[PDB]
Amino acid sequence: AKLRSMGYALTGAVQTLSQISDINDENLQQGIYLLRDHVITLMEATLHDISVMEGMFAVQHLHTHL
Amino acid sequence: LSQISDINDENLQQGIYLLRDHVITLMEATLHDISVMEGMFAVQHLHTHLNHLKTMLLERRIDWTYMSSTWLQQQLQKSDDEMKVIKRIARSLVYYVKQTHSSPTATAWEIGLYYELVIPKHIYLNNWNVVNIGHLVKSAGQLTHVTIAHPYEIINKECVETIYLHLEDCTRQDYVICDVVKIVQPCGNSSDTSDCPVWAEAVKEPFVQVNPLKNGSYLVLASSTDCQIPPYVPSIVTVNETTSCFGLDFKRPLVAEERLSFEPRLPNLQLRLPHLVGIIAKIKGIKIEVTSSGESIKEQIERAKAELLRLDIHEGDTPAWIQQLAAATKDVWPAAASALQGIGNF
Amino acid sequence: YYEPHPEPIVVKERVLGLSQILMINSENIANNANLTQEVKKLLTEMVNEEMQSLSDVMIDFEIPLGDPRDQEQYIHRKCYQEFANCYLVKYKEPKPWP
Amino acid sequence: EMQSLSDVMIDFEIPLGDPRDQEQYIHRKCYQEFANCYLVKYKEPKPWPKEGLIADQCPLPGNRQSIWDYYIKVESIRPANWTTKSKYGQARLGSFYIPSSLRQINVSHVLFCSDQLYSKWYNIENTIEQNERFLLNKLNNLTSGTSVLKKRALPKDWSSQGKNALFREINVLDICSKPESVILLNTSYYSFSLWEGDCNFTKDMISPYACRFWRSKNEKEETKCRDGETKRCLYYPLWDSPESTYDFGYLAYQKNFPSPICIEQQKIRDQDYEVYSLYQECKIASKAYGIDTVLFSLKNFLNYTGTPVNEMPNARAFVG
Ligand SMILES: *[C@@H]1O[C@H](CO)[C@@H](O[C@@H]2O[C@H](CO)[C@@H](O[C@@H]3O[C@H](CO[C@H]4O[C@H](CO[C@H]5O[C@H](CO)[C@@H](O)[C@H](O)[C@@H]5O)[C@@H](O)[C@H](O[C@H]5O[C@H](CO)[C@@H](O)[C@H](O)[C@@H]5O[C@H]5O[C@H](CO)[C@@H](O)[C@H](O)[C@@H]5O)[C@@H]4O)[C@@H](O)[C@H](O[C@H]4O[C@H](CO)[C@@H](O)[C@H](O)[C@@H]4O)[C@@H]3O)[C@H](O)[C@H]2NC(C)=O)[C@H](O)[C@H]1NC(C)=O
Ligand SMILES: *[C@@H]1O[C@H](CO)[C@@H](O[C@@H]2O[C@H](CO)[C@@H](O[C@@H]3O[C@H](CO[C@H]4O[C@H](CO)[C@@H](O)[C@H](O)[C@@H]4O)[C@@H](O)[C@H](O[C@H]4O[C@H](CO)[C@@H](O)[C@H](O)[C@@H]4O[C@@H]4O[C@H](CO)[C@@H](O)[C@H](O)[C@H]4NC(C)=O)[C@@H]3O)[C@H](O)[C@H]2NC(C)=O)[C@H](O)[C@H]1NC(C)=O
Ligand SMILES: *[C@@H]1O[C@H](CO)[C@@H](O[C@@H]2O[C@H](CO)[C@@H](O[C@@H]3O[C@H](CO[C@H]4O[C@H](CO)[C@@H](O)[C@H](O[C@H]5O[C@H](CO)[C@@H](O)[C@H](O)[C@@H]5O)[C@@H]4O)[C@@H](O)[C@H](O[C@H]4O[C@H](CO)[C@@H](O)[C@H](O)[C@@H]4O)[C@@H]3O)[C@H](O)[C@H]2NC(C)=O)[C@H](O)[C@H]1NC(C)=O
Ligand SMILES: *[C@@H]1O[C@H](CO)[C@@H](O[C@@H]2O[C@H](CO)[C@@H](O[C@@H]3O[C@H](CO[C@H]4O[C@H](CO)[C@@H](O)[C@H](O)[C@@H]4O)[C@@H](O)[C@H](O)[C@@H]3O)[C@H](O)[C@H]2NC(C)=O)[C@H](O)[C@H]1NC(C)=O
Ligand SMILES: *[C@@H]1O[C@H](CO)[C@@H](O[C@@H]2O[C@H](CO)[C@@H](O[C@@H]3O[C@H](CO)[C@@H](O)[C@H](O)[C@@H]3O)[C@H](O)[C@H]2NC(C)=O)[C@H](O)[C@H]1NC(C)=O
Ligand SMILES: *[C@@H]1O[C@H](CO)[C@@H](O[C@@H]2O[C@H](CO)[C@@H](O)[C@H](O)[C@H]2NC(C)=O)[C@H](O)[C@H]1NC(C)=O
Ligand SMILES: *[C@@H]1O[C@H](CO)[C@@H](O)[C@H](O)[C@H]1NC(C)=O
Ligand SMILES: *[C@@H]1O[C@H](CO)[C@@H](O)[C@H](O)[C@H]1NC(C)=O
Ligand SMILES: *[C@@H]1O[C@H](CO)[C@@H](O)[C@H](O)[C@H]1NC(C)=O
Repeated sequence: AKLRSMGYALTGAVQTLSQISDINDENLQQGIYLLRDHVITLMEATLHDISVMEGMFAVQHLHTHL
Repeated sequence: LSQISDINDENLQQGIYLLRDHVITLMEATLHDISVMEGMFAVQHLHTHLNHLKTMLLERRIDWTYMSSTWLQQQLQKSDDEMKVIKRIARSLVYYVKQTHSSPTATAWEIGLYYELVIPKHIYLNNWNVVNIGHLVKSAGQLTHVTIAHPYEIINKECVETIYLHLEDCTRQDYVICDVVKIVQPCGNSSDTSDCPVWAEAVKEPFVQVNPLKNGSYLVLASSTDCQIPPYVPSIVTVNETTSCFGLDFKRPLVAEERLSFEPRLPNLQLRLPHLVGIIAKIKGIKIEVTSSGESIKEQIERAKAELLRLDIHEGDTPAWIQQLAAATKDVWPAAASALQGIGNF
Repeated sequence: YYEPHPEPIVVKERVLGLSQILMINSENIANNANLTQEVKKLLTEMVNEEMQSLSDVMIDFEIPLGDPRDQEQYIHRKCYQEFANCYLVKYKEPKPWP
Repeated sequence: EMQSLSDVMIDFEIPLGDPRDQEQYIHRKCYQEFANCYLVKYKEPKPWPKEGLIADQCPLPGNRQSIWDYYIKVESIRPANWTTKSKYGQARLGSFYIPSSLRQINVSHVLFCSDQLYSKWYNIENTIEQNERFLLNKLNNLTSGTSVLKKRALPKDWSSQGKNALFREINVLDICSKPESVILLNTSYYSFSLWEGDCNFTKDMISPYACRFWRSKNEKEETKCRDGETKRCLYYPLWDSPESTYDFGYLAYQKNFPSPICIEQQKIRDQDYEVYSLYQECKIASKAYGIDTVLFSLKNFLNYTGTPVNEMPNARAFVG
């Protein structure tokens, strides 16, 4: 047994945009439009505060975040 | 029950079964990580754990930190994915909290936690809501909206087969949970299909309905034609170029990329209605059952006949009555309807 | 017509009921972490703060199971948490360091 | 934390394309795994020559220093007939001993993964994201299609045509913090000695510490026992012990008093090193064979020795 849901991929079609700015386009319609590319994010880069902390202080800060 | 393993017994029934003996747990034994930390680093790690626990309990959730997964799975006998679902939906109750010792340097406390674990019988992932659009009918002068009472609320389609679900006694704990789920057949006029009741209702003319669908098409049901669209029968409409129809702008959709579909495909169905259905819906003033999907000609007719016969000719509204007779006779004997219309206007 | 229903649907079979008792004791924690008498105060404050806050919003419910005081596991674990490493030695007869 | 989250959530299909095909996913994944990882090739295989290292610029125990791993202590108690020759070969007791593992004859390449050798363009005061862009541009500007760095990138010590465009030069105190890096990568051994005898420097030839040699030579090496020529016997060392002073050659290197310092060079390796970037190789090879394969292939190369270089402490992550 191995579960996986098609709840967001049920219809067999998808409308996609190259740019978030495109969503404002007047001649669109009410509906769901997906930005075409995935956003890719490292946590090391995102959390600056832990970068300048040291030892167990760094560790406990991250724990509070996670 | 003497063991958790006993919950799986086939000759049980749907109910609540308590494990007979209390699970006893020391936090010092559970939290290994603090045991190797020293000074205020230890203290602050515990503070984070305690504050988290409190947060879970306020939301009636269970913090699984204080119970062995392997032990639970080995008692329950369930797959990895079933355990995910079980652990998502389970709920907690605090029935007591008690300080047992208090010194300026030392404390002790006790907590009584009650848990209710739902055990799944089946889990359904690829689901559709029903929407009932019906049809319009014009009968002896009256516009009528007609609908079938379907015996299911959900359609499911995991792989190839499509299943029609009736639900009872449901709640939401993240997911939908139901006590009772009966599989049913769609409607039809045959032994193998459901004999569902048909409802009619009188409606005001002109009738226009236009629903913008999310994929960019429009769902139309209208008493009148525009942009070539047939009246009375509903349809899903799409245009290649923006135009005005029914007083509003049908846009061209954005191009979409294709994917594997899970859309249901219901059986078709032919439905016969009484000749005077518009009159029957009218004199009730309410949405009324007129037929069943399967029903014989004879049973369908003997339904409103005595009622309809007792709408007899009266001294007070003869012209009005004659005009209704002409509307009723038009389709049957046109040559009699024109005559009755002339006498009526006289 | 139809629209998606993204959320899963679970059919119930049965419910299992459980009772768990959690026991907390700051001295056990303070021994392992080599805490000083000053930090033992901080630990004791911090634990009472969290426990008292929970206590202040929750009423008491009767649960239809037997009393924990009658159950072995309760007895064994309570005696342990308190007395595990406590011992009494008797001299043959009373003789001090000279 | 991650496991707890994993345990309550099932998988859902989302109708977009595979991340593995997307450049941002490829570029960021190669970075997170191989940003600072480089392979150096010797012109031909030539080890560090001596087992004994004279390096008085480092302070002695009595902060911690990495070179104290290789420090030989002087012990007052020894067995009967004990000699340094029997244990440390030709090292001077109270200095440093370089193991045979660091001196392998056949080692042709040095693989390292650390940021500590970058030239001034790199600053830890600047932001992670900026330092990323700066490196990413430099590795594009210093490479043409392959993963080989242009000679310009190297320091002058490793190549004639080196202009430090990526890497700084190794200095005299780098041995104390980063021993292995020097022993593997230095082209020449330079001594720094305050030991009476070296460069023929006699105690008369000097034309609180002042003008003095740190360690003077004694008459010989000897031991004496008392009917117990086994376990515990008094040892008389061939040189003095620095325990009492411990700062002398450090404080001398920083010039706080004048002293008779001795420095001699000894060539080891030709100044014609070649350098490859594993980050650039990951990007490039993933365009042909896809990232899943390249990532697994290059991860195994970081474990060529049986210990993965990327899990080592930053300063000590150098392997032949
Ligand atoms: C916005 O969203 C909406 C949806 O919410 C979109 O509308 C939907 O768009 C779909 C297209 O992507 C439409 O599907 C298409 O339907 C066509 C019509 O299907 C009917 O006619 C078929 C042909 O019938 C004639 O010919 C046969 C002999 O070949 C004779 O026997 C008949 O008597 C006729 O003469 C027929 O096959 C279909 O029958 C199936 O459906 C009905 C119910 O509708 C059932 O009663 C049947 O049992 C049958 O379903 C079963 O069997 C079929 C295989 O036979 C299986 O596929 C089913 O799963 C099920 O088991 C209908 O009577 C199709 O012709 C058209 O076919 C294309 O695709 C197939 C492959 O799938 C190719 O092989 C074909 O060559 C062709 O390319 C396609 O299926 C939906 O109808 C429509 N939905 C609704 C409710 O309107 C809307 O467009 C979206 N808009 C935007 C902007 O995105
Ligand atoms: C790993 O590899 C790195 C190189 O990347 C290496 O770092 C270099 O190490 C050497 C050796 O210490 C450093 O050179 C020495 O610098 C001394 C300080 O320089 C100042 O003074 C000179 C002029 O005196 C100025 O030009 C300069 O600008 C500075 O202001 C300098 O005193 C040394 O010079 C003496 O030693 C050399 C040895 O070859 C000799 O040629 C010189 O003429 C000079 O005289 C000698 O003095 C010593 C005692 O001081 C005496 O013993 C000897 O008898 C004299 N000999 C003669 C002929 O008079 C020398 O230039 C170099 O700067 C470092 N470079 C970097 C980048 O830091 C590491 O040491 C290597 N590590 C290991 C362990 O191998
Ligand atoms: C659900 O499905 C049923 C079954 O199809 C629908 O009811 C049927 O509707 C059709 C179409 O209107 C009717 O067809 C007509 O049948 C007569 C002959 O009927 C006699 O012979 C039948 C032989 O099988 C028999 O079943 C009939 O029995 C019923 O009626 C008797 C008498 O009242 C009753 O006692 C029984 O209990 C049954 O109820 C009966 O003995 C035929 O003469 C008609 O001919 C006209 O049409 C044809 C074709 O156009 C044409 O060629 C001729 O010239 C003539 O114009 C016509 O074929 C059928 O009688 C109905 N059967 C039943 C059981 O009602 C039902 O209405 C559907 N429900 C819904 C809600 O849609
Ligand atoms: C109303 O229904 C119409 C069906 O009668 C829809 O028309 C179809 O629309 C698709 C859109 O993808 C067209 O596909 C395009 O085809 C051209 C080249 O044509 C050749 O290739 C296609 C299949 O690729 C084949 O079907 C044709 O016969 C040709 O051999 C490509 O250049 C495009 O990229 C695209 O693939 C169909 O060809 C077209 N079929 C028909 C029968 O018209 C119409 O879009 C619907 N319109 C509205 C208002 O909803
Ligand atoms: C609380 O304080 C005690 C006492 O200092 C700590 O225990 C001590 O921990 C060290 C490191 O683990 C032990 O030293 C090592 O012992 C082994 C076995 O002899 C030896 O191989 C090593 O060379 C080293 O000497 C030390 O023996 C041990 N002392 C005692 C009395 O157990 C403890 O870790 C502290 N813990 C916390 C979480 O506060
Ligand atoms: C790095 O290489 C070493 C040596 O080949 C690998 O160590 C072996 O791993 C297997 C797999 O479980 C063990 O059964 C062997 O006993 C190990 N042998 C030795 C000599 O260690 C190691 O798995 C590799 N590690 C990584 C992170 O790549
Ligand atoms: C080193 O290489 C030589 C020449 O190929 C060979 O004889 C020797 O066995 C190798 N030894 C080691 C330790 O690799
Ligand atoms: C004196 O210095 C020279 C330098 O080349 C060396 O060859 C010689 O061995 C030294 N002699 C003594 C007695 O130290
Ligand atoms: C891999 O093998 C396939 C054929 O199996 C070939 O088309 C392809 O060019 C080869 N090389 C790469 C980089 O995929």
